[PDB]
Amino acid sequence: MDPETVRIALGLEERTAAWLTELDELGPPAEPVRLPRGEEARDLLRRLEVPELDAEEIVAAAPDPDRDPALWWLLERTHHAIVRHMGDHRAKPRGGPPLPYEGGAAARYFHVYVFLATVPAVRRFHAERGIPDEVGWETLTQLGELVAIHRRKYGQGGMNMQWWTTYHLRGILYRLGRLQFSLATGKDGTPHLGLAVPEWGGPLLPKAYDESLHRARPFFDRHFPEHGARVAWGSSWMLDPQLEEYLTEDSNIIQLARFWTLTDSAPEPGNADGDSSILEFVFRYNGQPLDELPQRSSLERAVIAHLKAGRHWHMRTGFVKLP
Ligand SMILES: CCCCCCCCCC(=O)SCCNC(=O)CCNC(=O)[C@H](O)C(C)(C)COP(=O)(O)OP(=O)(O)OC[C@H]1O[C@@H](n2cnc3c(N)ncnc32)[C@H](O)[C@@H]1OP(=O)(O)O
Repeated sequence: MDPETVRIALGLEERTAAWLTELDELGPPAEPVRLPRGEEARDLLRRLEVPELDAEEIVAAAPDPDRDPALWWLLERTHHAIVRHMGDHRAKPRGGPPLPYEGGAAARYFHVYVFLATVPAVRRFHAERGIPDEVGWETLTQLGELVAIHRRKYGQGGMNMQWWTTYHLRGILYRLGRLQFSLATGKDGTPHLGLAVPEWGGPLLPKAYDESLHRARPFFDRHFPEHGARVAWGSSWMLDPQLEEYLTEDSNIIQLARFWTLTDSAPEPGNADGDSSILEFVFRYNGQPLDELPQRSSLERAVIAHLKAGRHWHMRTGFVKLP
């Protein structure tokens, strides 16, 4: 197939042409793409904590190279475009575009098939790096979380956070308890660990947070000794000191943010670039009228009150030294 024919068949916008040309030149992977099917697929989906409803739909809709040639062409090359950067955190996280939902369940779940086809490659990388199986699996379970999030956010099955799953699938991100850590480098090339907080797993309890922080250096120094990070960095809505106006002392965010050293400038009050982040993480916002959003928690109340007041939320950046 030719990349223009693929683009047109799948309903992809003209701006995706450059990506598809790149994928055309890259070509099919040396290891042919294999999707698990039937109970094999159900077993893997369940290991990845994908909800039963979604898993059943994913297995039912799995595409076929003969009936779905354009989608299959893209599946092979998208998988290839990820595994070519296995272990490489310097590569940008390019998972490819979302497919228009006019292509049905195969299109909606496209990046889930990408993830399933890539599990064997990343598990091999985990083994080569000596990563314990339980860490490898715990890391990959965010697929189920992100599937679940799609359904909450939009109302039908899907997974449109494929940019983020490139980290898991390249073996550059690991969940070590409540927190995730990714191999990362600053602009001057200095190694650090990027810290992230997956939604599933309950509140960010101080004891769970501290336990994750204690695991970070031992884990990376054992399996990625060439990296040598001494610091964790984070950029997040939850590092915004404005939260202190609204959250109480019993808030986990308030207690733990006090350990962080913020390194960006106090943002301009009128800068609205951080509103979308907090609305995504608190509400999985999809453009609904602000006063239709729930108001059951202190944070839900805070986000809306602050925005109603004409004020803005800002992503802030900081670090903590690794124990
Ligand atoms: C702060 C130290 C760490 C700094 C790390 C910065 C780098 C992080 C880079 C990233 O990963 S940005 C994305 C971060 N991840 C998310 O936002 C995932 C979705 N969010 C969550 O699941 C929770 O917000 C989280 C587990 C992170 C924290 O929940 P907690 O319950 O521990 O937070 P906290 O104790 O401060 O909550 C105060 C109140 O807000 C409520 N709340 C917290 N998160 C909420 C939420 N996401 N949606 C609705 N309510 C929420 C919480 O229930 C409680 O309600 P009440 O006061 O009414 O009892």
